[PDB]
Order: sequence, then C-alpha cells, then structure tokens
Amino acid sequence: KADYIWFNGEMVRWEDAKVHVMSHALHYGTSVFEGIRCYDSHKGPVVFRHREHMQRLHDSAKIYRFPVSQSIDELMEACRDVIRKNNLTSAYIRPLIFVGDVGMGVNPPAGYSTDVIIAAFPWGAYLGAEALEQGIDAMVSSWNRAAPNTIPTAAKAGGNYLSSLLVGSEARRHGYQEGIALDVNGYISEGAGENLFEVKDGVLFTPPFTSSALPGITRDAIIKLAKELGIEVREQVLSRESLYLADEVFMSGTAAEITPVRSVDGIQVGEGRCGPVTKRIQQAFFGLFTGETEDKWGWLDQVN
Amino acid sequence: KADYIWFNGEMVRWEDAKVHVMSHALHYGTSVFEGIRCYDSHKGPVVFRHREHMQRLHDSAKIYRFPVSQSIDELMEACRDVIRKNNLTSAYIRPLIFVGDVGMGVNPPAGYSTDVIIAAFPWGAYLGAEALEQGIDAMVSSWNRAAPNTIPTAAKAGGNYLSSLLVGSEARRHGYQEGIALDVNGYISEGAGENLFEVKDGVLFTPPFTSSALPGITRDAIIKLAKELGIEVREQVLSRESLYLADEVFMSGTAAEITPVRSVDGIQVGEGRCGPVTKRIQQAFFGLFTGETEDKWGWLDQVN
Amino acid sequence: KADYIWFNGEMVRWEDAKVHVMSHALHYGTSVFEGIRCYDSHKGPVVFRHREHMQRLHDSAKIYRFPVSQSIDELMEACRDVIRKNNLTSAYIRPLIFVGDVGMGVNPPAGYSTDVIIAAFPWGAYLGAEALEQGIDAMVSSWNRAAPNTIPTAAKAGGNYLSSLLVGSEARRHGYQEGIALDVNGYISEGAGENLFEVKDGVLFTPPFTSSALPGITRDAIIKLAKELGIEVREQVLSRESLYLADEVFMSGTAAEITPVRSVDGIQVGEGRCGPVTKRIQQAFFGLFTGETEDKWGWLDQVN
Amino acid sequence: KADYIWFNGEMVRWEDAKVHVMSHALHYGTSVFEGIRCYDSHKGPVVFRHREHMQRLHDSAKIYRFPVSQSIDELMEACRDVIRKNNLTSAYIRPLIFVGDVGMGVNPPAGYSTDVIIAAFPWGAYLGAEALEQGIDAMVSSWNRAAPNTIPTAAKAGGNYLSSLLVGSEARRHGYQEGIALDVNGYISEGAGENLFEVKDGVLFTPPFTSSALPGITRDAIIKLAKELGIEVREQVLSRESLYLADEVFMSGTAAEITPVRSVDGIQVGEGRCGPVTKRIQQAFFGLFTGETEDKWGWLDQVN
Amino acid sequence: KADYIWFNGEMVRWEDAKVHVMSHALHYGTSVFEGIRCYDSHKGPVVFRHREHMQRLHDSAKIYRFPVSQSIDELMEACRDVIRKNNLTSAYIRPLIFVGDVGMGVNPPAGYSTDVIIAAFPWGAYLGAEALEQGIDAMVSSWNRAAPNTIPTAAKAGGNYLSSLLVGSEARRHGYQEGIALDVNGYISEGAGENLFEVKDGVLFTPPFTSSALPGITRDAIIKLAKELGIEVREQVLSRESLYLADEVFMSGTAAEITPVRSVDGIQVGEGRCGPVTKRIQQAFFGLFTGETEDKWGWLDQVN
Amino acid sequence: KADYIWFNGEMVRWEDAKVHVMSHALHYGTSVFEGIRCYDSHKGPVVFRHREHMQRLHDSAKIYRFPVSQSIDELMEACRDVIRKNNLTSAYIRPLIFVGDVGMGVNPPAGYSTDVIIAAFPWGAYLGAEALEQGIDAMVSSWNRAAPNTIPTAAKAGGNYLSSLLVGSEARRHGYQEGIALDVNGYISEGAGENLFEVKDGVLFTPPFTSSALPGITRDAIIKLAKELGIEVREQVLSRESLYLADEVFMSGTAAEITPVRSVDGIQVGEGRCGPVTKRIQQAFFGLFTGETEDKWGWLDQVN
Ligand SMILES: *Cc1c(COP(=O)(O)O)cnc(C)c1O
Ligand SMILES: *Cc1c(COP(=O)(O)O)cnc(C)c1O
Ligand SMILES: *Cc1c(COP(=O)(O)O)cnc(C)c1O
Ligand SMILES: *Cc1c(COP(=O)(O)O)cnc(C)c1O
Ligand SMILES: *Cc1c(COP(=O)(O)O)cnc(C)c1O
Ligand SMILES: *Cc1c(COP(=O)(O)O)cnc(C)c1O
Ligand SMILES: CC(C)CCC(=O)O
Ligand SMILES: CC(C)CCC(=O)O
Ligand SMILES: CC(C)CCC(=O)O
Ligand SMILES: CC(C)CCC(=O)O
Ligand SMILES: CC(C)CCC(=O)O
Ligand SMILES: CC(C)CCC(=O)O
Repeated sequence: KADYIWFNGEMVRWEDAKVHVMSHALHYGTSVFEGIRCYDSHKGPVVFRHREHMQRLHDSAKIYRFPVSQSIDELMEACRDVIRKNNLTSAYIRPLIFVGDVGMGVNPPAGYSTDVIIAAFPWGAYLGAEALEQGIDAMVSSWNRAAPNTIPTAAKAGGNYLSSLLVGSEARRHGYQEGIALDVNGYISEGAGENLFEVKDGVLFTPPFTSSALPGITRDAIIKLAKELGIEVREQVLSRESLYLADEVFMSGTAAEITPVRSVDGIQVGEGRCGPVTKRIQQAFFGLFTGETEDKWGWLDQVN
Repeated sequence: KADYIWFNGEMVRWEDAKVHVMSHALHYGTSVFEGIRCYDSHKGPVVFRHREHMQRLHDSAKIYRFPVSQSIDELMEACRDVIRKNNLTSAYIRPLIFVGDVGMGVNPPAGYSTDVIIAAFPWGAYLGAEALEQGIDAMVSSWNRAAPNTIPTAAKAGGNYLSSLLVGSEARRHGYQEGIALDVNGYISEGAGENLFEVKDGVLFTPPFTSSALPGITRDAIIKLAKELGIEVREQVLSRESLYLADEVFMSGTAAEITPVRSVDGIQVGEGRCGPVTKRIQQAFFGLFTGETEDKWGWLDQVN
Repeated sequence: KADYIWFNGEMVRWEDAKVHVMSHALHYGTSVFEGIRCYDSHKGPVVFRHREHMQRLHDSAKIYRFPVSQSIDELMEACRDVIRKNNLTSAYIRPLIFVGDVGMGVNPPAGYSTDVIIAAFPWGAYLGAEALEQGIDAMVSSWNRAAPNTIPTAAKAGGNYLSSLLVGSEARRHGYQEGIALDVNGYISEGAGENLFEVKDGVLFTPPFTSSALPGITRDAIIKLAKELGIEVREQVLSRESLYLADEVFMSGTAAEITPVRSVDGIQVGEGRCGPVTKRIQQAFFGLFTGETEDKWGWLDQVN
Repeated sequence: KADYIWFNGEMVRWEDAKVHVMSHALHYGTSVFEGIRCYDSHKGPVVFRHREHMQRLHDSAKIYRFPVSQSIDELMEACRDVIRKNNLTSAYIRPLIFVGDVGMGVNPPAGYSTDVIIAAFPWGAYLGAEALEQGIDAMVSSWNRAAPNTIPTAAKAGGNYLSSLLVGSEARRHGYQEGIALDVNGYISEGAGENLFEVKDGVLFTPPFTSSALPGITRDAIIKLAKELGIEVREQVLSRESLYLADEVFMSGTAAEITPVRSVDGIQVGEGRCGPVTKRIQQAFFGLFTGETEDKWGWLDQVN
Repeated sequence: KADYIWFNGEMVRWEDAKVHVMSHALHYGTSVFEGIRCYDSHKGPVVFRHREHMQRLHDSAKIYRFPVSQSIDELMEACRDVIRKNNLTSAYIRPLIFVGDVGMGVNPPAGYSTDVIIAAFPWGAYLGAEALEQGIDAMVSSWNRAAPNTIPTAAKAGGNYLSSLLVGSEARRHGYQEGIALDVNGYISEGAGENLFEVKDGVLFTPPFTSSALPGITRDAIIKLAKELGIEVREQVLSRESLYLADEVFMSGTAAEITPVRSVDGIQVGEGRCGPVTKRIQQAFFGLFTGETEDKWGWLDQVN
Repeated sequence: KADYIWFNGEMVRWEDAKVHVMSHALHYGTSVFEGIRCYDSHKGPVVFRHREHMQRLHDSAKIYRFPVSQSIDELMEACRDVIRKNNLTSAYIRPLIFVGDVGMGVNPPAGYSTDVIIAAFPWGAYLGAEALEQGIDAMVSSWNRAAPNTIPTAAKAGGNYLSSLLVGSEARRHGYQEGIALDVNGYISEGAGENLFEVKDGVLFTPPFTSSALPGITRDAIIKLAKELGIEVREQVLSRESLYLADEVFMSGTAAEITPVRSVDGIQVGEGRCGPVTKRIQQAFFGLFTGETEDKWGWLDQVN
C-alpha cells in the first residue's frame, strides 16, 4: 500500500481508486499489465528498463486491439510522478490498462476507450527473502502452458494468469516454492511467472518464445549481460529431463529478479546451492545499482 | 442497467457497486461467472434452469479452488431477490464470483474469501434482433481455442474470454456476425461464446467437451428436447468441412438462445434460411414459456 | 479405352478429347473427380449409387469454390449417355471437373468456368483378379495422411492423390498389394484409396471421417447393409495394434469394391483367408445385382 | 502467351501444345514444376539462378520417383532455346514434368516415362504493379499448411497447390492481397506461394523448412545477400504474434520477387511503408541486373 | 513366495529358477507378461478369466513377434498345475514370456525361442488392505503415457512399465496412493497400472483404448456386469476436469480389483467415501465367487 | 562370451552370473545400461570416453531414482579390472544397473538397492563387417520414437528398447540393414540404436535431443572432431525429405561406430558409396587409436 495512484491522468488517493463492478475486465480478463521495478542506486532511485516495459504495455494492448490514449513518454512521466508523489526510493510499479464500464458484450462497442492505472508500492522478493541466496525447490506441474495459436503468450494480459495460478498453486500445495510448466509438446516453457535458464558445461540455455514463454525483459537483460561476461548463450527447445542433468538452473523476472533453483522434483541440482555462473550473473545484475557494472545500454532511468 | 445489485449479501444501488482498482480479478482474470435468463411466461417471470447455472458456478470455482461462502440455495434466493427488487419480468442475470482486494501475488493468501455479485438487467438477442428468424453469417476463425490441459474449458472463468474476444472480433471485423473456432487439432470446437450444432440427414451433431467446448446448459437442454421429439443426437468430433456439407447449422447459449447459421465462410448452408429441424427445436424450446411444451424436467424456477 | 467421352456437353471421340498443356489443373492439382461403377444386373446395366456420387462431385467442388454449370440431373443424364453411346454393359465411370486454360496465377480470375469430362471404360478389380476371393497382403505405410485443417480430406480432389501415390507405391515396392495409412496422431486412417474395416467379436469397426478418412459411398453402403444383417457397427478411432488383434479386416471402395485383407505387416489376420463376416457382407453386396438382396434404398439407377 | 512451347524435345506452336484429358496429372496432381525468371540486364537477357531451379526440378521428381529422361544441362539448353525462339528479353519460365496418358491406376505402370514442358512468357509482379514499392496487406489464414510427414513440402509439386489456393483465395475474398499460413503447430509457415521474412532490431528472421516452408531459391539468395551486407540472419520458428511486433516483414518468391508487407490482419507494420532493411535488400537484389551488385555466386546465366 | 515355479515345461524349486544376467530381457525390456488371479470360491479355487489372460499373452507376444512354443491350452494347464503343486487356494499368478540368453544385438537372431515362466503366490490388495472399502487419494501425474504409434499400449510388455514407475512413484512421493496419467493430448488415460472409470448422473464413463489405455480384462468385465445391472456405459475421451466434476471415480485391474477413488489432487470426489454405483459393481463382481452373481459368461475356470 | 563378470563388487565366473527369474527388471524393464568400447591402440588397450559413459550411467539412474552404491571412480576401476581379468585387449563393455529380486509391486519398497553388473567381451561391427567401408541401406520405419514427456529419451534404460526392436526388425524384415525412426511430429529422430547425421553442401546436420534422440557420446565426439577439422555443424530439426536431398548421411554409436548410409528407402545417397566428409571424420576418429589424431580432450583412458 501507498498514498496515491495515477488514475486516468490524475493522482487519486489510494482509497478512492475504485471502479465499477461491471467493468469489462472483471468478467472477461480483458486487461494488460506490466511489472516494473524502481531500485535505490548510486544515482538515487532509478527505474529498471523503464521504456522497454512501457513499450511492451503498448505491444500487448496492440495485439488485443485495446485503444491506448497515452503515449510511451506520457506513461513514463506518470510513472516517475507516482514514485516521487509517494516518496518511494525503491518499489514495484504496476501499470494496468483495462476495459472498463462498457457494455456486457464480449466485444466492446466501437469508439470505446480504456482506463489506465499506475500503482507503486514497496515489494520484497517474490519467491522469498532468502530465495536469492539459498535458492528454491521447484516442481514440474501437471498443467501445461497455452498452445501457440490460442491465447498469445507474447502479450502480458490478465486472462493469461489463470494458467499461472494453476501451475504455481499446485507447486505450493505440495511444499515447493514455485512450479515449472511444460508446453503442450512436452518441452520446458517457463515457471508460473518467471523465465527459466539452465547452465550446462559453462553454457547458458533458455527456451525460445515459441515454447509458450513470455519475452521477459529480465530474460533479455541476462542474455546481454552474459554475452558481456563471455558466456555462451543458446536459445533452444529444452526437454524435461534436462532439468535433472543441468549443472545449474535459475528463474528470472521483474518481481522474482534472479532466483536460483536448488532442486527440481526432489532431485538436487548440482551442489544444491547457488551455482557459480548464476552467481556471476547475479553480481553483474545487481552491480548496475552499485556502479560496479557499467550501464552500457541505458537501462537505468532516473526518477529525479 | 437497473436500480440495484446484490453485492456480498446486501442490495446496493447500481451506481455504488464499486470495487478497488487493485482487485485481483482485474489484474489476473481470477473470476468465475454465469449467464442466466429470466423469461416472462404463462406462469409469470421464471428463471430458466436456475439451479443448474448456480451449480456450475460452484463447479467453476471448485476447479480453481476459489472459496465460496454462499450455498446454491442462498445464491438462488439472492437471484430471485434482485429480479423482484428491480421490478423485472424478463432479464439477463449475471452472477460473478471474483478475487477482490487481496495481495498482488498471483496466489491469494490463505484464509482469503471471494466477493460475489449478482446483477440483473434487460438484454435482447446477443447476435441481433432478426438473428433468431433469419439466421447469421459465420466465419471460421484463424485463432484456435485452448488446448485440453492448459486452461480448463469446462470452467466458465473470466480469463477464458481473451480467446472469445479474439475469435469474435475477427469475424465482426470482416463483416460476419460471429466466429467459429477450431481446437488445436483442427476440429470444430464452438462459436466464440456459443455451442455449435449441425444437422445432416435428420441427425443432430455436436462436438464433445473434449473438443474444448464448454458444457453448455442450453446445449444440454437442446439434446434432451431433441430426444423428446424423436431426433437422433450424435455427440462426436466434427471436421471443418462438415460445416459446408451440413443441411443445417445453429448456435446455442444463454444469451444467444438458439440462433440459426445461414452461411459459413461465404458458403450458404442448405437453403440459406432457418432450417426445418432448427425450427422444430426453436418452437419446442420457446414453447416452454407458453405452456405448449410440458416442463418434464423442472427447468422453470418461479421468481414469484 | 472406349469410343467417346462426354466433354463439356458433347460426345467427342476418345482420341480428340485433348486439353491445353497450360491447363490450371495440370500445374496446381485443381480438379475434383469421382469413381462410379456400372454393373450388369438382373435389370440390365445399372449405375451403383449414381446420384450420391454426383452429389459428392458437387460437394467437393463447393468446398474449393469451383463453379459448376451442370446440375446433378444433367450430369446423371450425361453419364447414362456415355455408357449407351459406348455400348457398355459394365464399366468404370470417371467424372472429372477441372480448372482449364485460365491464367497461371494460383487463384483463377473471377468469372471463369470449369471444364467437365465424363469417361467410361471397362475396368477389373483394382487390387487384383483373385483379390476379392483370397484377400491381399497389406502394409502400414511410413507416410501419414493429411492433417485435419490443411487440405480437406472430405473432398475427392486431384491434388490429394500425391499422398495416395506415396502410401500405395511404398507398399507395392516391398511386395505388398496395398498400403494402410495412419493419420498424424498415429491412428488408422484408411488404405491408399479405400476405406478400412475391422471385425472383432462379431462387431464391425471403421474410423470416423475425423481420422482423415474420406466419406466413402461404398463405406456407407456396407454400414447400411450390415445393419440389415443385424451386425453391430461401431464408428470409432482405431489404434495401429488393432490390425493385429482383429478377427477380420477388409477394404472398401468403388474400384476396390470389397477386398479382404489376409495379413498386415506380415502378421496373418485370423485364418489368413476371407473371414465369415466379410463373406456375408460381400454376398449381400453383390446380391444387389442378382436380385437376391432387395434394393430397399434405391441404389440401382437404370441406364436403359 | 507466346509463340512456341518446348514439348518433349521439340518446339511446338503454343496453340498445338495439347495433351489428352485422361492424363494422370489432371486426375491425381502428379506433376512437378518450377518458376524461373529471365531478366533484361546490363549483360542482356539473363536467367536468374537457372541451374538451381533445374536442380530442384530433378529433386522434386526424385522424391516422388518420377522418371526424368532429360539431364539438367539439356533442360537448361531447352530453356534458353524457348526464350530466344520467342524473342523474349524478360519473361517468366515454367518447366513442368507430368505423368501423362498412362493408366488410371494411382500408381503408374512400370517402365512409364513422364512428359516435359517448358513455357516462357511475359509476366508482371505477382502481387501487383505497385506492390514492390508500397507493400501489401496480408491476412493470417484459417487454413494450415501440410503436416511434416504427409505430403513433402520440400517438393514443388502440383497437388500441393490445393492448399495455396485455399490460403490465398480466403485472403483475397476479404480484401487482402495475400494470405499467410501457419503450420499445424500454430507457428508461421509462409505465404500462400512465397516465403516470409521478419525484421526485428536490425535482425532478419525466417522460418526453417521444418515449419512446412518450401526451400525457396529467392529465400536462399536473400539470406546470402543479407550476409554480404552485414545483416544478421536467424533461421528459427516464429510465433503468430511476432508478425505484430516486427519492425518489418516481407515476402519472397520467383514470381513475387521481394514484396513488402505493410500490414497483417489490419495491424500496421512499423511505419506502414517499405522498411529500411527491406529497401537495402531490394536494392542489392535488383542491383544484380544493373551491375551495381557483383554477382559473386554465378547466379546470372546468359541466354545469349 | 511359494515352493515351485513352472519353467519351460518343468516344475522347478523356487530357489533354482534363475536365468543368466545377459538375458536379452534384462537389457532391452523384451518380455511380455500377465496378471491373473485365483480366488477361493463356492466351487473351490477358481482362476478368473483364465483363457482371456492367456489369449492376451499370445496377443502381446504376437505384436512384438516373439515366438511362443506353448499353446493357450498348454499354458492354462501349466497354470493350474502350479497352483495345485504349491497348495494354493487363492493366489496371484504371473506368466512371463521373455527373450533369454541370446546375442546382445537388439534384434534376436532368427530361429531363436523364448523362455516361459509361470509363478503363483499369495498377494493382497495392490493399493492397500482398506483401499477397497475406504477408497484412495489419487494425483494427476506430470508424466504422460506413451503416444499412439510409438510403443503399442495394447501389449502388456515389460518395457512399458518405466512409464508406470514414473507415474506411480511421483504420486506416492507426495503422499498419494496412486497416480493418474494423461495421454499426450491432455486427456485422461488411466492410472499407473489400472484402468479408470467415472460415474456421472448414474452413467459409467471410461476412456477408449486410443487414449493410450490398455484393454483391461477387469475393465471389460465391469462393462459387461454394468450392462447386466442396467447401468449405461459410455466409452469416450475424458477431460482432466471431469475428475473434479464426477459423482464417483474408481480404478480397475487384476491386482487392484475395484478400488474406489475418494479424492483427486486434494479435491474430494462426491461424499469422500465409496459411491453407490461403485458399491453395486463391487458386490456384483465379488458375488461371482459366492454364487450370488450368476457366471453367465464362463469367467470362472476350475483349478480342481 | 568371456571368463568372468563383475557382479556387485566381486569377480564371478561367467556361467555363475545368474539372477532370480522374479527380478524386477525382467518384468518391468527397470534397468539402465551403457555401451562402452575398449580399443587396442598405440598406448595399448584403452577405454574410449570411459568417464563420460559412467557419468551417463549415473544420470540415467538418477532420472528414474534408482539408488546406486558405487561411485563413478569405483565403476571405472571395476571396468578396467574386468578387461584385465579376462585378458582382453579390445572389447565391448556392458555396465548394467537393474532392480533385482525385490517385491512384485511396480514401485520398489523404500530402502531397496540395485544390482550392478559389468561384462566385457569381443564384439565386431554392429551393422556388419564391410558396413564401415561400403555403407548400409536404411529404411524409414512406420513406427515412431517416444514422445517428449512420456518415457525420457535422454536416459539409456532397458524398457526404451521395445521401440528400437520394432524399428530395427521392420527394416531387417524388408531387406535393409537398419531402420530410421521419425518422432511423433514427423521429423527425423535417429536410427533404431544410433544417432543420425546428414551432410549437405559441406555442412554437418544432426537432430537435437528434443527430436527424441539420445545424447550420443559418439555423436558428441563427432561434433567436436568436426569443429577441429573446420567443418560447420548445425544441430537442428530435420524433415524426412532431407534424407533424399543430402549429399551424405551416416550413423553413429558405440557399437555402430561411424557407419555410412548409402541409400534410404531405395533412394541412393549421393554416389552410393562412403562420402568425402564421412571419410574425413572416420579417419580422424580412428586416428585417435593410432596416434595420428591428437587426443586433446582426454578421451582415451588407459586400462594398464
Ligand atoms: C511478466 C512475466 C515474466 C517476467 O518477465 P519480465 O519481463 O522479465 O518481468 C515471466 N513469465 C511470465 C508468464 C510473465 O507474465
Ligand atoms: C457460457 C458459454 C457458452 C453457452 O453456455 P450456456 O450454459 O448454454 O449459457 C458457450 N460457450 C462458451 C465459451 C461459454 O462460456
Ligand atoms: C474415393 C476414395 C475412396 C473410396 O470411396 P468410395 O466413395 O467408396 O468410392 C476411399 N479412399 C479415398 C482416399 C478415396 O479418394
Ligand atoms: C515456389 C514456392 C515458393 C517460392 O520459391 P522460389 O524458389 O523462391 O521461387 C514459396 N512457397 C511455395 C509454396 C512455393 O511453391
Ligand atoms: C495389466 C494392466 C491393467 C489392468 O488390466 P487387467 O487386464 O484388468 O489386469 C491396467 N493398466 C495397465 C497399464 C496394465 O498393464
Ligand atoms: C546408446 C544409444 C545410442 C548411441 O549412443 P552412444 O553414446 O554414442 O553409444 C544411440 N541411440 C540410442 C537409442 C541409444 O540408446
Ligand atoms: C507478478 C509476476 C508473476 C509477473 C510480473 C513480474 O515479473 O513482476
Ligand atoms: C456473453 C455470453 C457469451 C456469456 C454466456 C451466456 O450468457 O450465454
Ligand atoms: C481410383 C481409386 C483409388 C479412387 C476412386 C475409386 O474408388 O474408384
Ligand atoms: C505461382 C507461384 C507461387 C509459383 C512459384 C514462383 O514462381 O515463385
Ligand atoms: C502390477 C500390476 C499393475 C500388474 C497388472 C495387474 O495384475 O493388475
Ligand atoms: C545395441 C546398441 C544400440 C547399444 C548401444 C551401443 O553400444 O551403441
């Protein structure tokens, strides 16, 4: 929780950010969202890969043809505003575009417009406080992720999350911290809400987008950092068994950051601790906020 | 629109039926809903297959493990209440169970409870005023319906509708009234929001639930009425070409009722008008509210 | 070979029935055809299920949207004409509608019309003289039949036959008489150019159309005859192994008529001879031309 | 149209290039063909990648086991002959090998031989005169391309085109210039008769042959030219959504040459005009016939 | 354990029934087996559906082309002998045909013969003592059963069980008594080593063999018993969610007999105890050994 | 055959290495094995990639959760011992870990242990004496290899071989030396018991592990050797037709070593003899045992 929320152009007090119960998105999952993080750094509060997330918000809405009034720059300025306004140095930002109080027909009437919301608030490690250091225990779920030409997995839309709910809850019900989903073909897709990486003989592996895996921005950052460290990266389809044969395995995401996976299905991964390559990558990633890692791509956007 | 909405046990003015913008269902599609119809009949206002719809509401919530405080009888009494309170003789009722203002984690915290809403209001023919008589022009969509073990198609959940949105909007964008989706295997599934039936040589055909088709209550009623009329019904997988070789084809649903399909992909179906078997079924269905058709199953629930 | 061929409305001498080498169908497989048989019977020459084949010719062209000038009755009269004209008592008739000398673009220009041809000539048993009595040796091919929503298997079109060529030639190259194809899922579809039936514990089994099997008219006749004989018929998906466990197995088609399969992949079927149920069915089928079997459906069309 | 056509070794007047209506290829799609282009250049008339096309003609025939009497050099000499004989400086050449007047059995009798035809004539831009400059509007088809082990997509055979007909006609029926087909898995295959390329962040992307995409010779030329220009090329499986997120997208083929795609499914691609990378490639391609681009591979075959 | 084992025609003492460690079956899973039960009844010791099991033994070996020296009658006689010789009144019999000490090449040399073994011994309820009365808790496995045309699921061969090991161990590792596997399409196949049945609205449902389910002999008996009791049986494909919506669910097998399933994935089935229809079937089944159920089919084979 | 076999830590005479007929592995395919080769070289008897094979033995058992008492070093020491003890200078070693005489339940009781066996003996070329020089004739099988998430293809387990038996026996039954299997998608997987390679335009191609191909150690060696020779290697999915268009094709495996394939399905590959690239690779491979090829990786383990 925080003080204000940007709602359609104006800062509104948290308690007043309400919407009608007949809002389209509540009944039909018609919304698109993003997960962005603001980190306190050596240059003060900074939003990580800000433009890239806002660009993806526009891309997700474009696929579903949701009209967006605000431009990427407007959304970026609004985001910074929310952080200053709430006096946050570090936080989790949540942009949400949704179809509001329009008719009850599945297809909204021509000429309608969407409601936009940007909320910021402090949020710790998604998979746990000690998760980044010690790693987590994952389980391969019995539920598969969406098939290729059904519900576009490249779009970060609300309705998609019924799948993540099923995958993740099943893992947690059995004592695990997160669940790993396979696609309809039986290959590794990704975790319930985070991308999956494997390390084998010093080489980094990740499933392509065609494995029903969302084009993670953290995923993209890791691939670029790895190339700077001189680590070979291979984007290819991975079998289920590969999880038991890999030297290391970890998950990535905005909320999950970079979490090591110490075991899968009760089978220990390597030494059962955070691996050496995962460590190098974590150090290089968090080094961006200390100044140890040079921001060569302009991933740090100053809030001021 | 109407005057009141049942919200968590009490009648609230329509305009005051608001919910926080950080409600789980707005971000993750975590909601379950129903479509029920109240018809003005020879016995006064009557809710069609009321218990069955409320039973399915509980079933959809059960699959996702959403806790429901209200029993089927409570929900039924609340439904009748909304209709009387709003002075409606005929209307479309919309029960909605959703995960409210709880955390932002995909998996709701233990001990949470859902919010329930029941709204009633007048609503005409989903596919058009003259649709029931003249029929509509459908198009086979380029988007497929959800694969079998991904997002359960037997549950009527909010997030599911991103698919119906894609299928339906594509058809309407090209001049058609509705779109027909095929499953991932290339077989007929159903319309964007209505079951599909075909008539060939006096025999009724419908895809099974395993074709990613939701277990329609109108679909079930039609199969039962058809058997009363002495019409053979075959529940089997159907190829795409069957739509072009069928003597008749129609759609079923609570909102769509029984709508004839006069053409598919520009190819005329039979005579290009409502067929004889579809006619028989329409008369038998609507006859329930006139008294011509005996309600042998107890499908009519008096509102009083 | 015979004397005349019906070509676009007029009887032309066989040798003169030529068409330009730039005819669309030669380059793009754009043609639809039928296989019909005329049998010498107790009522004289009679065409078997004449209207049904002509109706299917129209259906196949309809799916591909090929314009057909002739009506079903015109085509039927033309067919009878060809048989009388050539003095045939028994023969194989071959109706062929194809896209002729039009442009070279894949999609023919609007307003074009198709060329129609009807040729009749004597033709023995497709799988061999002794095949109907002793049976044949079949082999399951390594090539699969067309997937569901790619090239419609319900249409009897020319281009489809590249598949039948592959399936059938492979079997014959290895010493077998015919090849049996599986669909993309690994279930039994049908032979290269004939439907497949299995007999197990007195029950008849056949794959549905959804197994990429063409809706055979001989197949349909057998199903109806079987029901008259009090034989249970089950139209369901069949596994590959079922061919080794079945008591009997046979193929059906216009050209192949009813051919028993004595072995599959070197594994003998039952006694390695024509089975009892297959025999009953053959007797009932050929009995239609002797008068022993009453033509209750009007399958025999007199040529006069 | 032109004056002569090479038919089985000798130049025949166009109007006399006839074949019997009972030719195997008319009924069973048993033919293999090529699309070659002759360009007027700085070195006079020149056939683009002549040997490669004739080599593929032999390869397609080899897969189906069609006997070819003519060697690659004979076919090349005959091709040049047709161009000179018809006084063409620029034209579209169409080599066609087909199973002629042999029996009516699906499998041709042993010892048979095929008929060969080579026709040349002027032909403009396949997708339109202004298509190369302005680009076209494409639509993702509801029909999928052939599954992997059914009808070999690597062979350019006649029967294959029933699929291209379905995909292309559907697009044109809805106001689009061309249709893009997905494979049975739901991934991008290619256009109805042209390969598909996408540009994203300066990188070129194309589906592999395993996506049911024919090994285009223009496709191969573009990949080689791109590498000369220092553009990274990635041959990988592509999701349907990628078409909406791509900076640029274009089609390639002998008849279509290099056509930009300005929109897909009503969604604008980048700027809605020919993109910068597509431009570079177009200039480099057409530069071959001006002398600006050095023919390092020996792609230009002088007709003389 | 017992005193003797029938080994290649002769009664050998249990302790001496050894085979070389280089036996083909030990390295390549090349064996076929059966599970048969001998019950103490009102007619004394009786082997349940003896011939049917031995017939299936021959069928499984036939699929793999393993040569069997003994006829069905000899194997039945041998089975009865082992039961008498070991003084058993009730027991579990295990016939096993395997490729013995032959070469190390995958394909055994021509002219080889198999080794046959028949061991009998007392064996309680597979899923537990109180499992038949109380029911068990099942879990849907993350591992799928063999695809249709890979390793024939209709054959009861040794190598198949690597799959059952994976499915069953996963369930037991999480606190469940048995695991339920889905096929590659995402539909219900069966338990790790027992067929699956569902009861909904008084109707019995079971997946067909094409769902990668072995043709259970107990399954076949239940279907026939149910028809005697006037219970409708439907053999059709079932979705995963159906397990949560079913009134009752139970498993069948020789070793498992008829075990009720009180919960699936933590979701209670009906009342959480053995259901009414399951009970009727159990009573009818076990009634065969008391005389209450008339053996109309000749399922009880006297040992003497 | 040889004199001794290492059995659970002790050298036992060949004839005495027996196990009970009720051993779990005999009935359920519950075993894991390796194929290793000892070559007579310039440094004396040497085991090729010894550690890698023993490492994979542990990996296969780990996937199935079979407990292994011996460490990789103990197994390597045991392997060398057997070779010395049997006075072998060149041989084929066969390590086999299997579930022994434990209960008859599919899941072995907790606390059980496995039996380990290591047998060594002389063994010639798997596909024939002159196969390495002349090449073999292969056939594409009608049986497909295991689907992705069913029975893990990355594990070299006993039960897997029912598939290899079917694929290989079918080829041999038709006059071929080996069969090539496609996966469930219709793409090339590998031979019945050896990996598959293709050479096209001087480039090496091999299917990835996700094509249901086991991670061959010989396959891995060839890829590394090829990179040393400056030959481009591409690990990608391959279509069936690619076998007919390839310049060269060969198989790899411990027992098969490097065997050229001169024809596939009766279609000659290239020149019909061992190709140039295959030859270079063979010479480089066998050169390791002569000293001509430097062992840069430490692949040769001295027996002493
Ligand atoms: C958002 C998301 C991720 C993480 O992506 P980032 O862009 O790295 O935040 C991973 N998986 C799924 C399913 C997601 O929706
Ligand atoms: C609700 C629904 C239907 C219609 O079902 P009824 O129970 O008859 O209202 C059809 N298809 C989908 C996708 C639906 O959600
Ligand atoms: C025509 C055909 C048949 C036979 O059908 P009939 O209508 O019985 O002549 C069977 N299979 C295929 C592939 C066919 O095209
Ligand atoms: C011929 C063809 C192409 C274009 O290939 P080019 O060799 O470049 O002429 C593309 N797609 C299909 C289906 C084709 O047949
Ligand atoms: C043997 C078996 C069964 C049970 O079959 P019964 O003939 O009833 O003993 C069920 N499932 C599998 C996988 C089996 O092997
Ligand atoms: C063992 C095996 C191979 C060969 O692997 P190598 O490690 O090279 O011996 C190939 N295919 C299969 C199916 C195998 O089991
Ligand atoms: C809520 C998360 C599962 C998804 C967005 C993120 O990674 O922040
Ligand atoms: C909007 C509709 C598709 C909802 C279901 C119904 O009420 O029929
Ligand atoms: C030629 C045949 C394979 C097909 C048509 C028929 O059955 O007559
Ligand atoms: C008509 C075209 C699709 C043929 C291929 C080409 O010439 O490009
Ligand atoms: C272990 C069991 C699954 C074997 C088969 C049976 O007896 O039911
Ligand atoms: C029989 C062989 C396929 C076993 C593995 C090998 O040694 O290559």
